This record gives sequence, C-alpha cells and structure tokens, in this order.
Amino acid sequence: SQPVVVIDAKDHLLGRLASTIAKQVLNGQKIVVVRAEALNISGEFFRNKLKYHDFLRKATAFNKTRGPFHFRAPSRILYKAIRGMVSHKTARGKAALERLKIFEGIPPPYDKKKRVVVPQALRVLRLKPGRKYTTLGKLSTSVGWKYEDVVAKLEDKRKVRSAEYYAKKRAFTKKVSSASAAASESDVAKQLASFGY
Amino acid sequence: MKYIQTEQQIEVPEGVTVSIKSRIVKVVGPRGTLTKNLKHIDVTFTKVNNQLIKVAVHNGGRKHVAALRTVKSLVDNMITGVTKGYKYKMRYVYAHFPINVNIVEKDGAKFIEVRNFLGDKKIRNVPVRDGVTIEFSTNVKDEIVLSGNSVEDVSQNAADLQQICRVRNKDIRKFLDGIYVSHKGFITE
Amino acid sequence: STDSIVKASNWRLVEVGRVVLIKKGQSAGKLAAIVEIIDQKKVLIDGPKAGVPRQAINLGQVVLTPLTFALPRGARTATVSKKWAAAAVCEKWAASSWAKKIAQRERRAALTDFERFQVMVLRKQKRYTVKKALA
Amino acid sequence: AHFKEYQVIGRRLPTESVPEPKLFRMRIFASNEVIAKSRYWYFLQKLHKVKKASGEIVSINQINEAHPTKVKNFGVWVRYDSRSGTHNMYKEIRDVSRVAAVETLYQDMAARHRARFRSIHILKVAEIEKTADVKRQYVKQFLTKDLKFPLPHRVQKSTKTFSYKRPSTFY
RNA sequence: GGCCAGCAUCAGUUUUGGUGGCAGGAUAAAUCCAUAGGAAUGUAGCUUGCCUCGGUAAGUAUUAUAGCCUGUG
RNA sequence: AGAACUGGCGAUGCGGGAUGAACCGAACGUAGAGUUAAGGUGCCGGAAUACACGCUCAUCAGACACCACAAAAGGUGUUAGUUCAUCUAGACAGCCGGACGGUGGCCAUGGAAGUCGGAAUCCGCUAAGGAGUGUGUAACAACUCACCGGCCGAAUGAACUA
RNA sequence: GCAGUCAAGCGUUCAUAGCGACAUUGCUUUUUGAUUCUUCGAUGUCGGCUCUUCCUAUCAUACCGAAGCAGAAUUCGGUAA
RNA sequence: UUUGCUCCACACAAUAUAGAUGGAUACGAAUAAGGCGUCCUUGUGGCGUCGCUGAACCAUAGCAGGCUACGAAUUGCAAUGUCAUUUUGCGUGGGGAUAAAUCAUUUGUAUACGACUUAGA
Repeated sequence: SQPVVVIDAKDHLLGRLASTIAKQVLNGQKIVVVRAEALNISGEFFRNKLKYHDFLRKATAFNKTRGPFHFRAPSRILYKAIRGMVSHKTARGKAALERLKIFEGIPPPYDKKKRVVVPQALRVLRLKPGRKYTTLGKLSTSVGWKYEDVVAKLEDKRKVRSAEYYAKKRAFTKKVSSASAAASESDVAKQLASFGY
Repeated sequence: MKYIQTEQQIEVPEGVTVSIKSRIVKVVGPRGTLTKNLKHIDVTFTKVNNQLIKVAVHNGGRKHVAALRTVKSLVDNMITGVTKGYKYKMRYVYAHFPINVNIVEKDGAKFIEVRNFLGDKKIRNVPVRDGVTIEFSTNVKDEIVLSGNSVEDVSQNAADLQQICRVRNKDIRKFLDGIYVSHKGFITE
Repeated sequence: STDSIVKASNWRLVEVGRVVLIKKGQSAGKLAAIVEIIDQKKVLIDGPKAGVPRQAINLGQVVLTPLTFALPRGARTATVSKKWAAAAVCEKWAASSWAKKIAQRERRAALTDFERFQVMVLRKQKRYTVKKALA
Repeated sequence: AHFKEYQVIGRRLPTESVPEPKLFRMRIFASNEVIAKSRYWYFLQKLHKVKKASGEIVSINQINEAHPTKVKNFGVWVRYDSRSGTHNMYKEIRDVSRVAAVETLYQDMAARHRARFRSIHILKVAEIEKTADVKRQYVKQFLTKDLKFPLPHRVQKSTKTFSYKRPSTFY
C-alpha cells in the first residue's frame, strides 16, 4: 500500500523474489530492490556456475554483439530473471520495468528509508535446513564482477553510520515508553484498555 | 526413515572450559586454546554438567547422524589437542641421494625446504601453518617431528610435505624414495 | 575450571501433557491438550472444557504453547478435564501476553464507530500529557 | 480417496439343485457402495466360479470403528504387482483407525514402490494387542517411556505478501 | 412530452451465503455412566548403598497416595 | 509398400497439445447471462507460492500420452521390502593374552621341523592352540592366524527383489 | 564405422597388465544401401585451390592414473578440442 | 538597437500524465537461534521478558475546515462534483552576465567523398 517498496534482498531466493516482483510491478507498485549482491540461490556453487558457463556459451555466431548480452553483476542477473517473467517486448513490460530500480548495496537515498522482506521467497523458510545454496556475489565474482570488494567498503560504512543512529534512537525511545507507562494509569488509559489499546 | 533423537555425549576433563554459542566453539586448556566453526551443520548442545556436554540431533535421516559422530570426534580430538597435544614423527627414505631438510626464514615466517630430492635442483619450500611447532630427533637425525594442537593442521602439513616430494615418471614400485609418517602420538603421553 | 558457556535452545516440545492452540480448523482458537503421539507429524488431542472433541490432528494446524501439565499416556476425556481444572491451565493461559493480545485484537475488531471515535478522543489526551512530560 | 470400510455378503443365485448357496463375506476398504460391490465381485471371481450376473449381493453395510479415539499399531499384510513381477509385503503402521491405516498405506506405497490402487490387494489388516510383536523400527521408536521431541524449524505462513521484520524460527 | 441514470415492486435464468425441521445406519459407532476380568511403555505402597521427604538401582505390587485395555449392560 | 472393421483429414473452423491437416475435447447463424468439457492455477498466463502422505539433491537431475527417442550390465547412494541363519550358554566388531609338547610324524638330500617341493594327516595337553594361513635364513630360529580365553554387553552377517 | 556386457581361453605359473572367441545389448549418419516426401515453368552436379568456424570418437602438446613400467623406449585409460 | 541571455520573486495562461488525496514509519546478524530491560566479578555473562504477525505505530473534530478572545440549508433523494506537478508562452519590477562553432582558405602526423589533425586578425 506504499508508493515505493524498498525490498532488501539478503537471504532471499532469486526466482521466488522475481515472481512476486514481476506481478506487483505489473500491477503498478514501484519496487526498488536493494542489496542484490547478497541474494541467495538454490543448488550448489559449481552447479549454479555451470548453469552460467552454459550461458556464456550461447552467443551469436557471426557477430557476437547482436546476441545474448551476458551480464555478470547480480543487479542484472535478477533483472534478466524478471525480464523473462515479463513480456518486455511490449509497451506494458517496457512500462513496468521502468517502475523497477535495482542496485547493489544500499545507496544513500534508500539508506534512510525502511526496507521490507518477502517471506514467500526467503531461504530461511523455504529451503530445507541442511541443503546447499550459493551466494550471488561469489557467483558474479567468479564470472567476472570487478566491483565486490568496493561494495564491502561501502556497506560497512553504511552499517556503522546506521547502528549509531539505532542506538541514539534506542536511548530516546526507552524513556518515551517510561513517560507513557509512568502516566498510563489514569482513566484515559483504563478506558482505552477496555477498548483494546 | 527419520529418527527422533540421536545424541552423543562428549566428556570434558578438568582444565577445559568450552564456550559455545551459535555453534562457534571455543575450547581452552593448559596447552592453549582452539576455536572452531560449525555453522554449516544443524546440531544442538546441552551442558548438563561441567564434566560432559550432551550433543544431539533430531530427526535428520541418516545424513545428519552420519555427521553427528563426526562432530563428536572433531571436538574430542580438539579437547585432546588442547589437553595433551599431538606430534607426528616422520622419516626419510632413499638409497643414494640424501634429502637435506632445513628451516629457512624467507621474507615472511618459517618455510621448511628440502634439497637433493633424487638430485633435483628445484630447492622446494613449503609454508608452515601458524599453529605448529617443529623439531628434529637426537637418537637419530634422519627424521623430523611436527607438533601442535590442531591435528587437522599438523597432519595436513605432514601431508603437504609428503605430497610435494613424490617421484614422477618413475616406477614408484621401485623408487621408494621420499619422506613418510611413522607415528602419530602426543607431547604429554 | 571456569564454567562452560553453552546454549542451543529451550524449545516447546510435543509430549504427553502439553497444551496447544489451533490456528486452522472447525474449532480454531480454542485450547487443547495432547494425550499421546501417533508419529512425527500428527497426534491426538482433547480439550473437554473448551468444547474441543477428541480428535486426531497434524501439527501444522496447531501451535505448541509453553505452559504444560501432567497426565498419563493414553488418557481419556474425563481425566483430561480433571487435570485441566487441577492445574489452573486456563488461568495460567489468560495471564500471559499471548492471550492478552488475542483478546486485544478481538475487542479492537468488535468496535462500533462510536468507540472508534472515543479512542481517537482518548488518545489525544494521553499524548498531550506525554508531550508535556517529555519536554 | 476418503476411504470407508464396508461389509459385503454375496450369494450365488438360487439354483433349484441347491437353493441355499453358502454365503461369502468380505470386509472391503473403498470409497462407496458402488465400488465396494465391484471389488467384491473382483476378489470373489478369482476364488469361486461365480460372476456378477450369476450372483446377488445379499448385504452391504458400513463398519465404523469401535474405538476411533485410540491409537493402535496395525500390521498390514499385502501383495503388490510391480512393473516386473508380483510380491508380498508386511508393513506396520501407527494410527487410530483401520481405514486411516489404509489411507496412509496407499500413499506410502505409491511413493516408495509406485504401485497404484489397481495393482494392490489388501490381504490382512490386524491390530497388535501387545507392544512386543511389532518388528519395524519406525514404529517401535514411538513406544518409548515419556516420549518427547521438538519441532525445531518453525515457519509462519504469511497472510500478506510483504513484511517489515525478519521472521524467527524458534517455536 | 422524448433520451440517460438511481431507487422500489414483481417476472425469467443463475450465482453466493446464514438458518430451522424431519428420516436413516449396529435406530450411527464413539465420549460419559454401571459392572466382571487382563495386562504394562509398572502408578502408589513395600525391598532397596547414600541422599532432594522413598530422588536414582531393580525386584515386588494389578488401583492403591495415578491411570489404562478388553468384554458386557 | 500392401490388405480387413470403425473413426477422422481431404471438404473443418473453435478450446487444449508452445507451434503441427489427422491426436484429446467438441462440430459453427448474430449477440447477452450462466455452467462446463480436454488442459491447467509461481510469472509471462486468467486461475490455490492451496492442503495432506512419502521419495529424489543429480560437476549433461526431472517435469502435457500422440511427440520428437533411449537400452543390456552395474552401484553399500538412498528408501522400503523378501528369504536364511547367528545369538546374554556372551557371537558379531575392535584392543589384550595364549597358539604349546609326541615330533625334524615321511620323501625330494645341494637344503624344508609346515612351509623352492610332492605322496600324505594321528595323539597328550586342554580354555585352546594345524603333522599347518601366510613373511622368511643355503638351513634353524623370529613374526602372523584357524583355534581359544580376558575388556566388551549390543546385536551383527549373507543372498535377493524394485 | 564406433562402443559396452558375459569370460571359453590366450597370455613363461599367472581369465581380465594387455588380449579375448561362443553369444548379446547398443551408439552413429563422415559408407554403401532401401524408400520416393520436397524440387522437372532447371536449387548450376566431381575433384583441387583460397578461407572461417565448430565437433570429439585426442595423433601431438600440459598435469595425471594404470602394466609382464628397474632406467630408457613403449602399450591402456582419464580431465581435456 | 539588455530587440535579445540568464536566473530567482508572483500574475495568469497553455500543453502533458504507465495513474498519491493521511505517513516509503530507517540497525546489524543468526535461524538446531535472537531482540529488549536491568546487574556486572563487561562475558561467546547472570536474571527477567517478548514473538505465535504491521490486524502494528504516529496523527486524525475544525465553511474540502472559518469570523471571534457567530454563520455553514433551497447541489430540492447520487452524477469526479475540481485542489495533484511537471514542461512551455506572456507582462510587470529586483537582480547578475557580455561568447563559441561551422562553411570557405590552409596544413598532411590523415584521407574514396565526408571525416581526423594543424595554422591564420
């Protein structure tokens, strides 16, 4: 019900993200996916690697610039997975995929805005405990992404810049709860509790 | 089938305190300390006494219980390696060419090189692991003695040695040369 | 030597005597108690005081509850109703935050518009004092 | 199917040479009183010189369980036709009802041996009165004193599609 | 006065719900009640090294300082 | 390629089979409402990331018969299962100990007490130990086990089906 | 044309280090066939020269394993085009 | 020849919508494990407590929201019953700023023509 939905993508499954996203973005909801380098995908590492080395093999023969553009980064792997699920050869898919802005890591504009999670694509709930999964950062870097160890230097600085804010707000709200609970024994609260508040 | 509760029990002598959380183990003792990571296995733990932990896996189904005893023997051997320690006594074998073994400090830490492996001129060196000590014998000087606390490091180092000095393009049924292990033991027993 | 820090979990575990709460069924929301076990996935239950019949049900349809009491394996409806009154199970259940929030939801849903207006009024008075006090 | 248990009594037609033809009883597991008759005339025709037309169904009844609120260790002797050959088995099951044992039998067979309802003949189904005649360990392990086990990895079904916090699996 | 909408009242087709009564089956089986026996995944009690009030050991013990099963009504 | 009964394509659109003259369903005036067939319900795609019991994790997995292919022989990978027995009168496994005396029982004698070899084969002691299972000194020796005892306190084997 | 299973035996004694009949299950479309569906109001038909790419059932080159491999020289196999 | 350029300030007008008329409400990490509060011999710590869905939390009366320190009807039983925010035109007054390219000529470090590379008050 929001104008824009900022989907974090840690511990998520690729093709099960892309099937909720491909529908919610065709229905009009602007969806920006973020931290797509920490995506997760079923199967083993070598298996999900051969399923890409049998995709770098599929290039046009006479001029390889006309053929399948093998994108190596996770933000484009996921975009390819969504473009398969969307009829991008029309002015409906072309207009849907402009409602989607994907990045690697969290940039500043979506740093301060609240992220969400899609539970019907989470590795945690879907994958059986014990199986093998693969990290899309490891995969993209094994197939030639040059920009992983930079995102590591940006994201930790994001994290220390956000955790201190979290502690600041903890040490502002712990006493808001005191100001409420230490003043919630009048009729104004004894009557709200009978209504369910 | 799927079982219900398959549990091993790890004893713990005195002088060992096992700080365990999120399957990130720390095990201390007189010899030293040793960490370990087991995030890739689904298993519980219960400290019923200061003298034993009870490790357990639920249903699992013949591929978790196969790893249960494995985990138990990893932790048992680590407790053994921080209570007593391990040593590996390796020997050399040849007829004509000696095998001149030395420890050399290259630009970093210790390397342990061998010269004259069947008259080779490749002065081959090996990296030494960080948690390992090393010495030679005195009853006889055609040996070497690795030692330490982590068996998976010490034995892997010995294997690194005897894997690099392998004869090639020759009948190994005849040219029984190189270095080998002869005894796995402890440095307090 | 020094104490060994250890902790894996303290689950709420199916056993002969555990209380449960049904999330999806003809009698969902009503409490029940486990009698004994059939296999890994399903059990048989009876909540006699809450009007639950003696059923056999899987464990996806229910939610294990922390509170527990004692009874022998293979019990019957009357014995279960007896120990249910012995252990003060209903009052141990109504005392926790879970039942409080359930009743909270069910009274929020049962609000007439006059009451939804009352609450908008009432919340403006308490936050006034809270902003006067956190200043 | 939603199985029920029936009780079928049949009778070769009254021929004047013998107008008291000895009856035959079958206790059948099926969905209804249409295919109960069919399985009766199927399991009888391979034992007696009698067809559907040369016989009449004396009685059809439904057997309900005597104590459906009581856990039992059933033992099921059965035969099943593979792709290549026929075999006999003996499978032990733990359930409250004679018919739910059959329910969880046909699935446990269609999964582990890929034998459908047409290639299975239920020979004998019996309660076990005492808990030492059992032979199978997947049943026996649920016969321990003060049995207790957890459900470690819980998952909550999301009603809405998005959520604003990581879910936690602790039960 | 004509066209476009809304509402009510009815007609035809159809859909989705709430609810009441009646009949049947082993005149449901079951639960619950009464009653005779039987057993243990052995409850008390009693033996049992100590001790958390018999807590462990393993004999005894068929309801007792818990209960169950089977049959009959 | 060539015949028999029936159905169909030709002459035939429509829904489905991704696309297909023949397959499944079903045969057509133009429209409206309702219910369905065959086929499907993660997205493209309109419709349950529905429910229940299980199996499979595959460094070319597998997924709409017609239809666009796949065997013989194998695998302790896993599941479930059939038959046969071992056995608390302590097996199965592991570690510990014993394995000796009549007697080198005889021939190949350049040398075999068991042993480069060949005809041959019984006792004493017993818990029990072969006229010998291998290593080997030109010979002897010294080692190992088949054989039994001690810790052991549970079950383990062997063959076979799909 | 290529490959596999049995293993009767060859292989100084030594089935399978290599080989391997009696039989048998297959694979291929680079052979020759068989058929006639397309083209008879024409698809320009042998070979060579020039040139690019791909396949693996690898001759060589790399790391390897396996032998009746002492060394040298060789044979068999694998990852691999 | 500040006809012209450029902005900000408001006065309208015109054209366009891949579609808002309460709030995109901020830790990280693990899931066979975690958060929050307190104590502290500040530890991979003791105790308590929580989930079991955000069904939450925050604001929410006021001529479609006022005069002041009352009026709101007769759209006559419904007809978006108008408010979003980019892009562009016009006049006013309060400002700030005063240039490059191409053709042609030419060079040849280049060139089929274009082009590229240079030079020229």
